Amino acid sequence: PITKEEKQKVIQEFARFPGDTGSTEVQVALLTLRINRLSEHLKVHKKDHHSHRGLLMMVGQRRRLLRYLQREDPERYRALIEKLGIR
Amino acid sequence: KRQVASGRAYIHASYNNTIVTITDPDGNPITWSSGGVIGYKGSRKGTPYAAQLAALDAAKKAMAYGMQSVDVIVRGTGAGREQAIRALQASGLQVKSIVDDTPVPHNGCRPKKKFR
Amino acid sequence: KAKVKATLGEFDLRDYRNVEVLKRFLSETGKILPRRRTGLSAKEQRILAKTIKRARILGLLPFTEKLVRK
Amino acid sequence: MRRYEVNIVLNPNLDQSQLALEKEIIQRALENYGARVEKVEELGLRRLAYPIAKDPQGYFLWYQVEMPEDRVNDLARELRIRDNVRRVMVVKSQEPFLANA
RNA sequence: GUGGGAGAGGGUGGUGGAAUUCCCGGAGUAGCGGUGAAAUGCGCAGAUACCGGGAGGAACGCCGAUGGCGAAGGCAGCCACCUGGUCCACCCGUGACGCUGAGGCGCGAAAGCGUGGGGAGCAAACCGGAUUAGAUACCCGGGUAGUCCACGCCCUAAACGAUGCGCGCUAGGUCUCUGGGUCUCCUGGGGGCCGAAGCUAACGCGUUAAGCGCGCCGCCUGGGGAGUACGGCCGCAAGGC
Ligand SMILES: [Mg+2]
Ligand SMILES: [Mg+2]
Ligand SMILES: [Mg+2]
Ligand SMILES: [Mg+2]
Ligand SMILES: [Mg+2]
Ligand SMILES: [Mg+2]
Ligand SMILES: [Mg+2]
Ligand SMILES: [Mg+2]
Ligand SMILES: [Mg+2]
Ligand SMILES: [Mg+2]
Ligand SMILES: [Mg+2]
Ligand SMILES: [Mg+2]
Ligand SMILES: [Mg+2]
Ligand SMILES: [Mg+2]
Ligand SMILES: [Mg+2]
Ligand SMILES: [Mg+2]
Ligand SMILES: [Mg+2]
Ligand SMILES: [Mg+2]
Ligand SMILES: [Mg+2]
Ligand SMILES: [Mg+2]
Ligand SMILES: [Mg+2]
Ligand SMILES: [Mg+2]
Ligand SMILES: [Mg+2]
Ligand SMILES: [Mg+2]
Ligand SMILES: [Mg+2]
Ligand SMILES: [Mg+2]
Ligand SMILES: [Mg+2]
Ligand SMILES: [Mg+2]
Ligand SMILES: [Mg+2]
Ligand SMILES: [Mg+2]
Ligand SMILES: [Mg+2]
Ligand SMILES: [Mg+2]
Ligand SMILES: [Mg+2]
Ligand SMILES: [Mg+2]
Ligand SMILES: [Mg+2]
Ligand SMILES: [Mg+2]
Ligand SMILES: [Mg+2]
Ligand SMILES: [Mg+2]
Ligand SMILES: [Mg+2]
Ligand SMILES: [Mg+2]
Repeated sequence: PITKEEKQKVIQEFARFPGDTGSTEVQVALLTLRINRLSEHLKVHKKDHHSHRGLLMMVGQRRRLLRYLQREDPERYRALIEKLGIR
Repeated sequence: KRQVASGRAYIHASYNNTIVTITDPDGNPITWSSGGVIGYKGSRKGTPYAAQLAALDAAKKAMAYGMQSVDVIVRGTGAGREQAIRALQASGLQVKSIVDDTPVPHNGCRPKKKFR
Repeated sequence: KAKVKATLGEFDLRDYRNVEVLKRFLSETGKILPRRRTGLSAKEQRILAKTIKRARILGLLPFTEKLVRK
Repeated sequence: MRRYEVNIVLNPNLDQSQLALEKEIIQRALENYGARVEKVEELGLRRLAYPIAKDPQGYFLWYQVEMPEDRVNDLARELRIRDNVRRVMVVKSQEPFLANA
């Protein structure tokens, strides 16, 4: 799955500063990793529809945070999308 | 022509008939009777009287082979399921023990509309 | 009547290999006793049911037995 | 790597030539799948609750290992291949939940 | 975020015993079966009942609950991998990023359809036996599609809590599942029952609102005609909106 070893690796990479755990950049990074863990789990297991629902909720939440970043500070939005390869 | 003098006795009691088989301690049968072996023909076979007479007919057949000790097995529920046992204890055959081995599935097969 | 947990010690509810104690929780037949007879809690009985089924597949607890009465 | 518990029951009629072979075969299978063995408990001849393979007894084994998780089902397939090996049940280790404490 | 927690939540593979059917052998005679009674049926080519062995498919007894999970449909052997949702303790981080949601897209019991498998039990149609005034039915014996699996359609329902979603507010008592706690109890999050105020035509609802409010979507305006006709979209068809 997603162990706390790999979790801390992402938080410390996308933190705006030491100690930051809940920035919008950190939430989108963590959301994006679980996207790629599920999209690869859904390449196989194409008949798993109840897990398919959770993925739509994560995509909706990821796009909900990016749409917010777009409005406030568009620069950090571009530096984030370019760093995660989205859109 | 066997001289067993000990063995098992199975009682298969249904709501439509009650039938008794007498065997040896390995399972192979010696004689047997039922509600139809005696004169009863139709629904009268599922009655306790027929269940009693069928039990006693097999018991006297087992006396021919010399049966004295008898272990009793019972399968199924129905009229005369108890009257056959009570007939077997006083049939001269010293009843050793009585076990109920009615096969109950783990919900494996779909029953007929009757049983649902 | 006494209950199973009442007359017992401090035991591992997740140990499927301890037949001596799990034989106490089976009836005369191989069936699993209801909560009214085991004196267990809701969460305890759920764990016991799983650990009994494990012991059944290991040949340690019987699936079903024969009643000697009637 | 997670921690598991292995239960193996084999034909309780083997001599020492066959028992050492069957068990060292289980050793060789664990080496190929990366199973670091932590402790072992061998019960042996135990009265079964129902006939297994027409045999009323069974020789019991128990291993506690730590291995990669992905290879577990392929390890279960490798143990049942042996004819003498009869029961193979692998359970993820759990805490000893106490009752009537 | 961190640390914990319960669960038939899902998908994949593997696996266990009981039972039914059929085959093989052993043993064993005269019927079994079934009904309110019976008959078709099966049985001397040896059945039913009993022991042993084997094959195959499907469903998981007890635990089991007035219980748990899920958005609904719905989900019960066990094991493992992959995996979703959710809840509690800390008060750590971002700083209104929220709520609903016409379209769209995805899911959607059963039945039915296509292709290829599978086929034990059950079983529309149908083949028989009875009942009857008649039986195109209930009861009985057989039995195909199908029920199961893989892939692709089909989009309906008493899809029910006949109660859309989210939030705030408004006496409690009691039973319960699951967490935490200074663990007669307190404090959360669900699942039940009584019941304050109040609402409701009444039955009844009542901190899980049908109460007081607010935001948003869906929908209603007499019955028959009729969920029919026409048109359109969708569908291989049945047919659906
Ligand atoms: Mg009869
Ligand atoms: Mg083997
Ligand atoms: Mg599950
Ligand atoms: Mg599952
Ligand atoms: Mg034969
Ligand atoms: Mg004939
Ligand atoms: Mg004939
Ligand atoms: Mg003939
Ligand atoms: Mg076959
Ligand atoms: Mg039940
Ligand atoms: Mg329902
Ligand atoms: Mg989980
Ligand atoms: Mg703060
Ligand atoms: Mg702060
Ligand atoms: Mg600040
Ligand atoms: Mg929404
Ligand atoms: Mg919509
Ligand atoms: Mg459907
Ligand atoms: Mg279907
Ligand atoms: Mg088909
Ligand atoms: Mg039938
Ligand atoms: Mg029929
Ligand atoms: Mg009439
Ligand atoms: Mg007629
Ligand atoms: Mg209405
Ligand atoms: Mg409303
Ligand atoms: Mg507590
Ligand atoms: Mg719920
Ligand atoms: Mg509550
Ligand atoms: Mg009032
Ligand atoms: Mg009203
Ligand atoms: Mg009420
Ligand atoms: Mg409300
Ligand atoms: Mg309408
Ligand atoms: Mg009108
Ligand atoms: Mg219609
Ligand atoms: Mg028109
Ligand atoms: Mg039309
Ligand atoms: Mg067309
Ligand atoms: Mg129609």
